[PDB]
Amino acid sequence: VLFQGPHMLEENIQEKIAFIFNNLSQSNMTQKVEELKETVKEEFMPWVSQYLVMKRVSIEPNFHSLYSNFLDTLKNPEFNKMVLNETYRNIKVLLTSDKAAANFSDRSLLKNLGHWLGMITLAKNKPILHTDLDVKSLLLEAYVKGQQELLYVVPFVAKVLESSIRSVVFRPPNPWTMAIMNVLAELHQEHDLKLNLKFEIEVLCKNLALDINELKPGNLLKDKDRLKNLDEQLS
Repeated sequence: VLFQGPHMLEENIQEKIAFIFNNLSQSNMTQKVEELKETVKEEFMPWVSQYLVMKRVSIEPNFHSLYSNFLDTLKNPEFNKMVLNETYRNIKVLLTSDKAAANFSDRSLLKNLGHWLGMITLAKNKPILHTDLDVKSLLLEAYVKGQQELLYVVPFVAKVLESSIRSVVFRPPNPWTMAIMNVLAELHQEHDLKLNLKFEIEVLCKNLALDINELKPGNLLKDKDRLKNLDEQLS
């Protein structure tokens, strides 16, 4: 379904996969799950993964609970990792892309993918490995590159951390979750940071049932030695 070629029109595999996820509901879910297994070869699941993440998930955050339930009913761990790896691939296209304040779509895509990321990782009690994505280092990197990168990253990080509440492990006061919240707390009390991002962080705090003044900012934004030698995840 990515780069759909000439031979895939007659049978229209994308048009067939699309029939599964559109008009999907809690009512017809078990019917759609069995239909996916019945009408689509197991060899084609990578393409199904690509269609789900890219064509649906990235522009339908209202449907993420439904799609996450789809994965649950499907019970295909191999397909779940396809989706996860495909989720990381899409996140990186946006992270490594060239940023502007003028393009809103790319930021909404990045957020929705972040929200989805947390719903299939944190909320399912599975960690976001730093080999795939280093969240805390992402914030530190966004700080040195300027407001343009911060505008992309901060709401993105907020959307993935929102799922820690529905997690049994990643809820506060998880050392991993709180380590990130402390860096955001550090960014919050920076005269440089725009007001909307300061507001974004406060919204996130209450969304995690936290008092932003009970957080414990460190001195990571002043560690210029650590700031320069970051493994870059942005452009």
